[PDB]
Amino acid sequence: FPIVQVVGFQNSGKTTFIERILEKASEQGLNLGCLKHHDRYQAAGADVTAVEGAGVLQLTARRLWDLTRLIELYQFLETDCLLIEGFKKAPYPKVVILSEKEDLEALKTVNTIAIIYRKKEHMTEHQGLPIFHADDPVAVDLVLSQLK
Amino acid sequence: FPIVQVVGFQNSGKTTFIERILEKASEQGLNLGCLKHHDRYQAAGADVTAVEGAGVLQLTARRLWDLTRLIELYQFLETDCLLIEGFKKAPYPKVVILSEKEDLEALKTVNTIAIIYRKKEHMTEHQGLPIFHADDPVAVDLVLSQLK
Repeated sequence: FPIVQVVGFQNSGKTTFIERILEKASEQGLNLGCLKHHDRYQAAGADVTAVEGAGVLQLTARRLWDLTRLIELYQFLETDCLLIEGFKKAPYPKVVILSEKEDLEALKTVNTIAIIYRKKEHMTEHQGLPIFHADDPVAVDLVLSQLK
Repeated sequence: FPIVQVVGFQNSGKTTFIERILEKASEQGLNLGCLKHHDRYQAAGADVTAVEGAGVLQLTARRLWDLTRLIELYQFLETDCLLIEGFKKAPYPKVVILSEKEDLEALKTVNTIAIIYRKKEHMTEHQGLPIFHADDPVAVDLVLSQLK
């Protein structure tokens, strides 16, 4: 069940990058979920509430969620794979967006498979993985190949 | 996995009735879901998308939903039971809200366990089940006992 993450400080270009990836996954018919780390007065009493109609479910669920259970949920709704924005702490392969060379420090994490710096001229050469410009299409293609 | 439905034309008092039921289920610690028959530009490309943070999941999922699969979903998120607004066509026990005596005709369905007429003085006596006024607490208590 392939998984790639996107991690980066606020205003790095994360949701544009993700957007580009999801658009290109539609074409290709790839069946890919998206998860972002961050009925009305029904909720003002209950825990798991939802609306459904014409093939779309809108669901709100108050649980003690961790990433593992969220991934099981995605497996249950029968997606092929998963794009995650955030959960830096998770073990899954991830693409790191840097606004500044000194972003990579506070973004402490494993299984980094690429870096999108955001202001390219700043890039001290970094061992062990490929480096792209933010608008480089290979970088969105790199993510899709890992998602299969 | 106990199930009760609430069915009735628009503006019968359905969501107030449900509200009353859910409030009283909170007290009692009953663990009960709610389902109503009827990330943003992430959706503008993908099918299953979500946001999670501080223990609440907000999920949107484009599938060919039918009631059976929605109930499995509720079983997976580990609710004890389920309150449904709508799906008149489903087999589950249901409470019917009538605004007018002639509402019961177009509301064609099985497994009706009670009627809440809404303008009580109109009630032709109806065989085979109990009859309440809209604000009768026994009627919300009747639903809770069936939910256990």
